Amino acid sequence: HLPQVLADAVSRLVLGKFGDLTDNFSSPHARRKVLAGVVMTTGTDVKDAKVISVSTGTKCINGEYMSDRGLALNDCHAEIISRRSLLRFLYTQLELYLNNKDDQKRSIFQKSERGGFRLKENVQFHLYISTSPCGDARIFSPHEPARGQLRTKIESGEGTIPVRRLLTMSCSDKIARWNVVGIQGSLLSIFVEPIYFSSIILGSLYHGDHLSRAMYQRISNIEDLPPLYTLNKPLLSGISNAEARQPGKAPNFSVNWTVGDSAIEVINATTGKDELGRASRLCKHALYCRWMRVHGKVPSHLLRSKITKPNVYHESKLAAKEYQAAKARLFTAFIKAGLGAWVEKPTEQDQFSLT
Amino acid sequence: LHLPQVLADAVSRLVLGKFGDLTDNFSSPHARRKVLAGVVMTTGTDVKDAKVISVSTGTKCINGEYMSDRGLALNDCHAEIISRRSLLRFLYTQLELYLNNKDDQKRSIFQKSERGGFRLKENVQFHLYISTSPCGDARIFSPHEPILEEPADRHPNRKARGQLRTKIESGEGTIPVRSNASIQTWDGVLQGERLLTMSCSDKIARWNVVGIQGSLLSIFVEPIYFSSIILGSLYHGDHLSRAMYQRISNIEDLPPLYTLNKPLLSGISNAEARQPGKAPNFSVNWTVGDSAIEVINATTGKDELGRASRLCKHALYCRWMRVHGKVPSHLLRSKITKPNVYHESKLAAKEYQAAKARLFTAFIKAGLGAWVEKPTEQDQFSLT
RNA sequence: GCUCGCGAUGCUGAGGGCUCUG
RNA sequence: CAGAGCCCCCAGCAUCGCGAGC
Ligand SMILES: O=P(O)(O)O[C@H]1[C@H](OP(=O)(O)O)[C@H](OP(=O)(O)O)[C@H](OP(=O)(O)O)[C@@H](OP(=O)(O)O)[C@H]1OP(=O)(O)O
Ligand SMILES: O=P(O)(O)O[C@H]1[C@H](OP(=O)(O)O)[C@H](OP(=O)(O)O)[C@H](OP(=O)(O)O)[C@@H](OP(=O)(O)O)[C@H]1OP(=O)(O)O
Ligand SMILES: [Zn+2]
Ligand SMILES: [Zn+2]
Repeated sequence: HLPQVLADAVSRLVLGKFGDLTDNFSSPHARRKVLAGVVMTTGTDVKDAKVISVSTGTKCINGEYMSDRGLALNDCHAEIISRRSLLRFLYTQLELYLNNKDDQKRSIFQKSERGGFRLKENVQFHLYISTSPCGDARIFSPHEPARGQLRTKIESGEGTIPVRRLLTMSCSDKIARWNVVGIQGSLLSIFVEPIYFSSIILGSLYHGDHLSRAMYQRISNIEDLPPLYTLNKPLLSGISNAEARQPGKAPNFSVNWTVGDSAIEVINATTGKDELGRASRLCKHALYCRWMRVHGKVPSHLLRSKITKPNVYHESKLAAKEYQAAKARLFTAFIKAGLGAWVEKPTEQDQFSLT
Repeated sequence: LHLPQVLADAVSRLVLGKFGDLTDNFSSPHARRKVLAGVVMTTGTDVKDAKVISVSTGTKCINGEYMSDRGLALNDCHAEIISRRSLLRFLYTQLELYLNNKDDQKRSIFQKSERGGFRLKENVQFHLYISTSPCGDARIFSPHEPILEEPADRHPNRKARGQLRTKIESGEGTIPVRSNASIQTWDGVLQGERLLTMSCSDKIARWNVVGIQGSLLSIFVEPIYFSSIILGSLYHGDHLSRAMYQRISNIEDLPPLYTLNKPLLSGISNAEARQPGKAPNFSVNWTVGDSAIEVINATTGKDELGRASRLCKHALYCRWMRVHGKVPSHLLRSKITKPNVYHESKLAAKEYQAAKARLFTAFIKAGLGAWVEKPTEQDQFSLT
């Protein structure tokens, strides 16, 4: 209960954890334009909240530097990187369940009636972003009392343009996408049921009408979702002491951290790789490694989708047929509302193996 | 009035004088300025025939946060920019005047044109005053009073010469356009990308091609040009001639009536003095017929109380719609139909849009950069 | 004459603090 | 709430020198 107290706690917890990871904000990698994070709650408590993930970044990869081997991060906007960090947590929580019977009590996952795994009662995830996400949620005049267009991130800069190959969808559109197909992605949907954010908390440029349109209301025309998939309508809130616009140059790097990690990981938004040119623990390849390790531990009869001898990344995603159908329904709802066609990257980029 | 320097001195004197009348002989708190500008209309040979159309002050552009998706905010409060917008109100009033009755046709500056719609009566000219050199190419390389002992520009073949330049939010310095960076966005500017505004040197060059009336008025009237640009200080003839026209002498394939205008360029006999103190945050505007100046917070693009200027895009669109309803179809210079959306209505000025296109290509072909526009969302509004 | 890098001295819209004032 | 005076601080130009390329 009390939306504004939750909002404040989530905002305070994520900022607090960012401090600890940056020598109380004094490290050069505390330099950020947008801060994001995910907080998990367990029961209608107060302070039984855990920061799951902490991220920064405002920039995307140049085309020259795109990987056809899953070694490069395509999108380093804080909120996108915070989701990917949550995927690392969810793989860890599946290994916790699977590695020892006595650890099943400590995992957020339990066996589901319907097959594979689902969350335990009252396990919720909350998204913090220090500003409203790029795209439709940020197309207004904050000093003033055709909308819902899908938008793409512009090659160089930090903002978006409407649509009608090398192009990334806005954060406003990706969170709307997460409010249909879940936050967990295609590959995790093979082990676990759809997972939604209960709350989206903004640290600035909060606006109830614009954010609700961006996040779900523009696609309430959505049709015939498979079972467990809903149009999720999370709690939307700003925070009590909002953050001021700081006009200037925006940093070139993106920070990420997941609960359990000893240190932040610093990526170059331009290359999608860390400062020494190695692959992130968040890239397609690294998440596919986590997924493959869990696929090795889960008996065939316990999968929510059939998939034996997984090799190519793209094939393994196509096996999540509930998810691919809810994605189709999503792509249709935007078209029929007159809001544009989702830009998908050419699926040679996902044609790689762990060979 | 026929001698370049007398006209130049009269234009300066009239704008100073009018600004004085409006600020209780410079006593009032809104007399405080760093840069003054104005438009004077001559309707013939004698000083009697000189009328001040507009007066403005200001040195500042809007803060990114305060951009209005309804066109209720002034984006650029550089004096010379505000003085042109004040002229636009005069031109709308003068069109409504012609249309009012047959008596009034005689007292309008406009007559029906042989080629459709309206044009100026013979010998109606406009003259722009700025108390200093316009920011960008006319100013950046020598923003100080000229000195006899200083021998003009020693390095006129430098790449930096003639370049399109932007004012940059929170940054001093008028900065070239670069090819690596691209398109400004609404969402980018709100979260803190610095808002870029094209320099006044670049905007007056534009006016010497597409005219001063803008896209909307071009649907009713033929292109209007400044006959003179007069600087009350920091006059440097070689930088100003380059900035105002000579750098895009390469421009081609202009629509009919559009041309590369080469206005008289001049300083004055007794240069204006450096205005003392900190640059005020407000911009003043006045058009002939107004009872008083309007004061705008240039940081917000609105007045002290948050109300829109008589000069904001919404007020100009409102003026255009009112005239649009009194001009019969057969007097339109353009028959192209567009939705009553600010952006869309400007696209009915097909010839103006083609002249803008030629302008942009000429800056690019000359190696002087690509023009930087506001985010496309700015002008996506309607009346109410 | 231009371009690039280095050095030097200068030039030209923000943020912060102190003081006074309305 | 606003304004001013003073200090502090934050991407282009000028001038001169050094090196190189054209
Ligand atoms: O975190 P993101 O940057 O938003 O990454 C997503 C994510 O890809 P990965 O999990 O492999 O990195 C989507 O994967 P799933 O929803 O299938 O789990 C995928 O979408 P599809 O593979 O379903 O097509 C793709 O998006 P897209 O192909 O639509 O461009 C991509 O987004 P980016 O390409 O923008 O990184
Ligand atoms: O130079 P300003 O007086 O500030 O105004 C101009 C003017 O816009 P408005 O009359 O609506 O304010 C131009 O419009 P036109 O009259 O030439 O049609 C427009 O250019 P576009 O029409 O191409 O939209 C735009 O310039 P831009 O979009 O290049 O930024 C803008 O300049 P500002 O944005 O700086 O105010
Ligand atoms: Zn984003
Ligand atoms: Zn200017």
